[PDB]
Amino acid sequence: REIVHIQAGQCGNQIGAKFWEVISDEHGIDPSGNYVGDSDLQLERISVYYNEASSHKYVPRAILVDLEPGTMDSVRSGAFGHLFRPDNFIFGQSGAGNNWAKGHYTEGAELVDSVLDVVRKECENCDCLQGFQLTHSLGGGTGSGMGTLLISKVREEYPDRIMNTFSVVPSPKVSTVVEPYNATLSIHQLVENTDETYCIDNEALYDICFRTLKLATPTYGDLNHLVSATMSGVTTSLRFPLNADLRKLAVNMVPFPRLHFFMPGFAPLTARALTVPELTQQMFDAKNMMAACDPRHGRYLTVATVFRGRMSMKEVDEQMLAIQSKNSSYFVEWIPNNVKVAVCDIPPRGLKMSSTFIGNSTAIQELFKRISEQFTAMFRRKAFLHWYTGEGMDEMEFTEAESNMNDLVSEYQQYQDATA
Amino acid sequence: RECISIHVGQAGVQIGNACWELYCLEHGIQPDGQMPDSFNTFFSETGAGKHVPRAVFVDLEPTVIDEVRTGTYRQLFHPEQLITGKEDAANNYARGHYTIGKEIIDLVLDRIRKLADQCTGLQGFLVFHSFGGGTGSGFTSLLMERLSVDYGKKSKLEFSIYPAPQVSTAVVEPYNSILTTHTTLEHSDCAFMVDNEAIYDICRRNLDIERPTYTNLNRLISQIVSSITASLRFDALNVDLTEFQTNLVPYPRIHFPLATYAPVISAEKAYHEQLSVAEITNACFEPANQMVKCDPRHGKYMACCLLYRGDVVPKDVNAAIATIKTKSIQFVDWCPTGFKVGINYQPPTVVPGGDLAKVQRAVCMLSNTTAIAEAWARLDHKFDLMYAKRAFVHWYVGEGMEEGEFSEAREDMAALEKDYEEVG
Amino acid sequence: DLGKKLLEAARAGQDDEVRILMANGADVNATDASGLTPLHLAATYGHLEIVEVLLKHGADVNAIDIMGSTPLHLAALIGHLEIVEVLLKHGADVNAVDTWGDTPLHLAAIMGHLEIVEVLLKHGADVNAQDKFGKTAFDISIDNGNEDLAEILQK
Ligand SMILES: Nc1nc2c(ncn2[C@@H]2O[C@H](COP(=O)(O)OP(=O)(O)OP(=O)(O)O)[C@@H](O)[C@H]2O)c(=O)[nH]1
Ligand SMILES: Nc1nc2c(ncn2[C@@H]2O[C@H](COP(=O)(O)OP(=O)(O)O)[C@@H](O)[C@H]2O)c(=O)[nH]1
Ligand SMILES: CC(C)(C)c1[nH]cnc1/C=c1\[nH]c(=O)/c(=C/c2ccccc2)[nH]c1=O
Ligand SMILES: [Mg+2]
Ligand SMILES: [Mg+2]
Repeated sequence: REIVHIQAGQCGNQIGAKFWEVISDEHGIDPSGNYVGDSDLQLERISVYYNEASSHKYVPRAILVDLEPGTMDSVRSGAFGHLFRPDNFIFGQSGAGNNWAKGHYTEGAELVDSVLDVVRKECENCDCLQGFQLTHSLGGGTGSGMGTLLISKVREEYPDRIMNTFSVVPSPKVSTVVEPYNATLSIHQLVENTDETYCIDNEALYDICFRTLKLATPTYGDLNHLVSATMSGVTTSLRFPLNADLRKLAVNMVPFPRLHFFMPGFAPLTARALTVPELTQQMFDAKNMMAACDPRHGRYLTVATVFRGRMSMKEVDEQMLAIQSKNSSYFVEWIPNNVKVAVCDIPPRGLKMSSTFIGNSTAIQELFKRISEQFTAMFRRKAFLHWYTGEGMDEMEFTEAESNMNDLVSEYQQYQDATA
Repeated sequence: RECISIHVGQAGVQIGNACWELYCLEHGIQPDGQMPDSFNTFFSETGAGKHVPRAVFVDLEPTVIDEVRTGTYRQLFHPEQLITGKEDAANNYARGHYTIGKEIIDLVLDRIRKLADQCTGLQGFLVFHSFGGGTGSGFTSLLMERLSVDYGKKSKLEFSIYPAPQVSTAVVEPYNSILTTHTTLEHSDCAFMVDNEAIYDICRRNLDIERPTYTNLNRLISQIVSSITASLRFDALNVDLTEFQTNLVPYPRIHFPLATYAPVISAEKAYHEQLSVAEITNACFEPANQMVKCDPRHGKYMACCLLYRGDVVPKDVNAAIATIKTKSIQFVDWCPTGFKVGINYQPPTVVPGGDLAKVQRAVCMLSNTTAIAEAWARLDHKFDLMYAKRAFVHWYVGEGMEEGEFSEAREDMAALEKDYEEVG
Repeated sequence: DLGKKLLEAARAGQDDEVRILMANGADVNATDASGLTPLHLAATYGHLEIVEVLLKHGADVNAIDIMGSTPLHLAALIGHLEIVEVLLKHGADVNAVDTWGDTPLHLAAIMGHLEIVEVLLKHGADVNAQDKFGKTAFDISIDNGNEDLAEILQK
């Protein structure tokens, strides 16, 4: 039933606040926690993300974490800032200065127990916890360094629960040069400790805004508008009744435990109505992917698609069948019937028709190679390593993270080349 | 001579709903158990006139059985015989069998024993479940193992939903299907498979339904189940569960009869011309009417039962059979070529909210044909494609199962396919 | 040893301490254990005024460490545009090859420092220069799908 939501660092809290804004509107929750919606379907699965409080207020099951205090002021002055449980704000007074080691071993490690005290509290109020979703970036210090520490600690305490992340991958187009360090060290943790990771690539988000949406200077608000749309569609199947929970969806999406990094896509892409053939086509188009990878460069292990709005499911079945058969060589033949479809009658805000793509594709190795090449260029010159080793890190942690990263890349390629 | 029906997982529960909905109508029982008795095999009677199904509904999550508890039949069943956990098997046989399923198995057996204790001569169980779900596969195999220990001399019959991609919600269903069949083969006496794709095509081609729902599929499935179990609920052939085994399973591992049903007519054709005994009999050897997609012309028959319902004269059945004998259905050389015949003279019933037209005559043919091995090969092939890369295996190994059980199950299946080839 | 202190002052951006250390005779071309000079370090950590001070007093603009890195390699890697310009103005070898076969153009391309890429090209960066795996900067831009870099390199 219940999902516990944790958002860490500036990016994690910024895209997290936007998520809660979007799905509150979808469910008819106002900034004061009152239900003001029309459809009873808005409340059927309201308890997945909200606790029903005393005066019938609906309160997000959300925990807000950062080492920087100014992040909590920004979220709190948001439209739904005073809807979060005030005691669920856990903030230090230092900041990590984009230093993974500070988030993971020093400042963040001094704050993690406070976060776990609040996590424990929320989990105790749950009737049947599904698991956890985390929002964070991989390129800073708090979201990446402390976020992965939080992941491991939560994994130790609740090992029989699903851990999913929405993980923002850094890009020089939206950028310091130590971000490949932070992301590599974080990916190392995500490989071992999460069940599903949605790879939200700032390189892809910038490209979409700059080249498709023709936004000359994309802002974080421009990038996060695509993120809030992606997070809404990815969680639709859990907020509006299939008989499938987080675990059932992981079992169908993850054939091998390490390869749990998803390329998300969305159609239509708009800035601040398509037909079913147009939704199906754009959903699989490389230009609609939230990870900067070309799916035609790899092969799909598993694919899930979620259509939203009133449409012909007869037509959806037909369009989804042809995009497989006509592109048959891009879906691995040793996983039969590996593309699943669901439809939700309720469309997102501002649209009558939309669709969300979730791909477990071996082409995701292009994202990991891009990070690894940047990491290696820096690491070969040993630039700024004392910044990290001054917080107690050994240099072997860097080499081990690089190595595991390249191992993950080689695993993707092996299954990309596998035959039946 | 009582029979207890057990429904496991989403598919088993929802098909159970349809079956008991049809049963009540066929016997004149209202949704509250009241009736303004041959059916005492399937319904107990309280000292107040209430007729209660001898039925258990089990699921590892509550929302499907919760609909039974609040729906039209909320007062039909024993409330304590509607049993739910909180966390389902996540399409994982290992969870249904080894970890989550064992949290509730003892409660389920104690509640079944409550029903059993009310029986003066229990014949055994009818178990309804999907192949593809984690509960339908895993918890069913666990329940069957336990039932064979605690009811050593009772018969156990299966109605099992064979998976189809058109309505499939799990890529791992081929795994669960093989795992459950391996661990159930020893414990099941006779198993009626229903291919969701076959029912799908019937609803599309015969009933004119573009996108069949689970409700459409399940009312059609309940019609075939009803024709199969009518002999137990009315007065000649297949009078007790053991007789199912005697008539349909001469070879104990080959216990998967093919069901074929006719006629299936859209409710929009209320004034259809009525088909004769000969015409509906002929329709039983048309692959379009089979519950499992396969080709009996390329198989051999080991046994064949014809169960008629309605305005059916025995001499017309005998003439229709004579045609069938002398016109390419081959029996094995070690069984009688004859066809067993049951006639239930009650007109077949249709649910008022159903998609079927009323018919004066219907027939369900049950034939043990080696041709159904084709359906095993299709599943096994899908199994082999994934297991060769060990895809999804880690989910099962992490939930109380050893990886060697995969290949142990697949080797059983290979031997089962060998059994079909040797007989054929 | 004033050489060690000059190296640390140049790394930390201690502009006053750099001037005092040099006035006492500190070796402008001192090296640490791996062959980095004060100019390498000032260029790495973005300390432009110190880069210019060192160049004014005999720093070798093209000094290499044990790995073949020049100050321009490091400035192009970290992304200090003004420093890249100052080093090129004082004779930095635009096509210096390090022990991985990388030129400044390779490192600026890899790290997405597009303005620096344009500067290095204008000063004659070799678009055909191959790293030890045979990749040019254009190969890197196509292999990693960086369209903005690929059209810069094609001008
Ligand atoms: N004919 C029919 N098939 C169904 C129904 N529900 C599911 N099926 C199929 O059953 C398979 C999925 O198994 P389920 O019965 O839903 O799963 P379960 O037994 O509840 O097990 P878990 O949910 O994994 O714990 C798929 O092949 C479905 O198409 C139904 O109501 N009628
Ligand atoms: N898409 C997106 N990226 C962000 C946002 N805020 C920060 N980032 C990105 O996150 C990374 C920096 O991590 P940050 O969250 O700011 O530092 P932290 O507070 O220590 O976790 C950079 O790659 C930034 O481009 C945001 O609102 N949206
Ligand atoms: C049938 C269908 C399309 C619903 C499906 N089949 C397997 N996977 C999915 C979709 C999802 N699979 C997931 O794993 C998923 C993850 C999720 C959900 C909520 C919150 C965080 C992550 N969200 C999804 O929509
Ligand atoms: Mg920070
Ligand atoms: Mg279920």
